[PDB]
Amino acid sequence: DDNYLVYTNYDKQANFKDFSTFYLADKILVISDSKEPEYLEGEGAEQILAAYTENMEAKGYQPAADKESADLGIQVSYIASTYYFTGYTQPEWWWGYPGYWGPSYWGNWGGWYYPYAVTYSYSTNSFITEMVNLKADEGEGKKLPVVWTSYLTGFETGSKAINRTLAIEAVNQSFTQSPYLTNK
Ligand SMILES: [Cl-]
Ligand SMILES: [Cl-]
Repeated sequence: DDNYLVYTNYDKQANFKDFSTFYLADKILVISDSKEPEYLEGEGAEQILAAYTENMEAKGYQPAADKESADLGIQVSYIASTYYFTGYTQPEWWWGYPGYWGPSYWGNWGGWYYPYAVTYSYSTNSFITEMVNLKADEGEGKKLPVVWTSYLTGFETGSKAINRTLAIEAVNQSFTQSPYLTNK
């Protein structure tokens, strides 16, 4: 079947009916071989972010006015280089990129909390997406928990595949294989 691979992992204790609204970070972080965070520009990135938006709405979640009022946050990253991951050891290897999303982008949290295992092999031309619980306690030393992660990878590079919107099809697939991710 598909010209890509989609892996999803999630918090089995999370109650996806707890949440009503989400805020999607409105730019896709490029993980590059330099420390300064840069983002994808242009139509493609806009279409990928629109696919997250549409999918969350289909599952019952409304876009929030802002981060402070949202129940759930989503952050999306494109891996263009694995320079920072060589010799990784942490299962969440993306944390090794100096420019990676910080908890403090979202609110008063000082680190991440992963309530489930991830076993993804790093590769470029791939996406890491994390969904965070913004209702979690804030304050000094408090950690921002993730409720869902996806890894979109293994994308074919021949012209027929490039000319299909494969990233969007992979985003759609990540929701299809996450039947629990709904408040309905
Ligand atoms: Cl697990
Ligand atoms: Cl709080």
